[PDB]
Amino acid sequence: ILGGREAEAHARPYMASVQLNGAHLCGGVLVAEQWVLSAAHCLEDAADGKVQVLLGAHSLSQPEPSKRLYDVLRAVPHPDSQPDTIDHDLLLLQLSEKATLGPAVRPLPWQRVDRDVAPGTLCDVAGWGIVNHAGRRPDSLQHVLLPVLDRATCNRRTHHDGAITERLMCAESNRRDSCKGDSGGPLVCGGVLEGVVTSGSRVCGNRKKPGIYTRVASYAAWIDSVLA
Ligand SMILES: NC(=O)c1cc2cc(OCc3cccc(C(=O)O)c3)ccc2[nH]1
Repeated sequence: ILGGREAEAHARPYMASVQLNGAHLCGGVLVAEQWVLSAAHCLEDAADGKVQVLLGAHSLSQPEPSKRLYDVLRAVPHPDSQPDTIDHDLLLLQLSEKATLGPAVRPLPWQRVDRDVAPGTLCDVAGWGIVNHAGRRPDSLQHVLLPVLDRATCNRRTHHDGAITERLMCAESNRRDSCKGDSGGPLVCGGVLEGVVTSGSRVCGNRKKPGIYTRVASYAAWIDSVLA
């Protein structure tokens, strides 16, 4: 997260760290007792490498009573995801067992009605992604409040030049933004998950290149299908 602040420890009990070989790789969001939603490009070239999900965390390195590392039974990328596109960039991770729920570990309600979030709505994005251009990685969860940007402005030639489909949404990226390592994490509006940070390479904190998030409401039937 660029231009954000350290999050209040355990105030976002749905926040997951998707890990590869014991290091943070991507964000994720607990959407059911046994399921974490993240981004499909996080899984790219990770074959053989061990994927785990850390729940109940604030610090990535320090012991916390609520922290628990879960192994992954199944990793299910969206079938239409492709390495060279930002489309259908979702991944469902089935934990090895149902997560132990409590005040620091709880699934987040997610949007099932396929209607756009209104432009200007203030949404929250959290993650352990880089915090500066040098690539500094924070030990503790960071977050930033970002206003939703209307799709037509986001699609302008100077911005994302038509790449923003009805299945995607944008948020302002003026000095405050998601970045590398935040991919897969949640965009929460009014206490409901609305988007998942995309995982394609993009500049961070440049107002001319808004943040891109996959609209979960646009994938409600796929999420249901995988869990069933
Ligand atoms: N969600 C975002 O805003 C955002 C994602 C993102 C990803 C970025 O490169 C991640 C990457 C991809 C492939 C290989 C490596 C490697 O390890 O060599 C690293 C850079 C800026 C970024 N911004």
